[PDB]
Amino acid sequence: MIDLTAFLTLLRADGGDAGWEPVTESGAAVFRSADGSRYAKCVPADQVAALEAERDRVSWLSTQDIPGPRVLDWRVGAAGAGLLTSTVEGIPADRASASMLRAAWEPIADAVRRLHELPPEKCPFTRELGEMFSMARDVVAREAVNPDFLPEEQRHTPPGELLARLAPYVGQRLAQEAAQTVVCHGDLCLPNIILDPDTLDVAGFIDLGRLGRADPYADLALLFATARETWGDDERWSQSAEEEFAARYGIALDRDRERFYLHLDPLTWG
Repeated sequence: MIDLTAFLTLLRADGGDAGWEPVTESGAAVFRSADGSRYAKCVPADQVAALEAERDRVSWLSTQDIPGPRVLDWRVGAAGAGLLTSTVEGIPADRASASMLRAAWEPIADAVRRLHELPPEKCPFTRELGEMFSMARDVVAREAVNPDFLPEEQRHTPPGELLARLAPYVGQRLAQEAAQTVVCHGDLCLPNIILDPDTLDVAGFIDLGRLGRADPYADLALLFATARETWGDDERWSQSAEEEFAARYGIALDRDRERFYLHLDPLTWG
């Protein structure tokens, strides 16, 4: 159960009459102010370090010339913590029509490239494969994988078996990551890219709690898979979309490497 009352106590503490309401997981909850201008993410006591980690990522990114939220407040008590941030105004890219996403496609490549050009050795944060693979081992050990996050064809397969398909390739993928590390967003699905509703450029990134060094495919795999849902029955475009993104961003496609991250990601949540 989501600790609604404890979380709303934190959010109400300043007396602003902000009309905080939940909008949307493992005890964490996201709230929005009535005017739409502020968001809050709250977590129970045992998740505070992960939320503090997110706070730090948002605040650091605000110094990096990459568009994203600002931290407005950080609140803690016995029942957990709340992270209050500014809204990144615009339309989440998963809500874009296919033609809108197409209008934003090169702008997204360019905005992601800029993020991925931050010098990775200067980033305070990591989401490298050894950490992520260790997180998946833990989720799988806890039998906590949500099969709805898996690719359709995997949803009826024991997650320990899915993990075991990836385990032999950790070394190879670590070598690729070492050779081509970037500062990844860390959860680069379409919902986390906000588009300007008039220009269809990128307004900013949200949900930065996994930001850090990683192979760029940790991001590109999720972006491409979630955009494939938008391209739908348009087979001519769905067959070309990724090649053109890659050409604009400046990377060679590597489908095995992409698929590895596509398949790892769902095992890491929960």
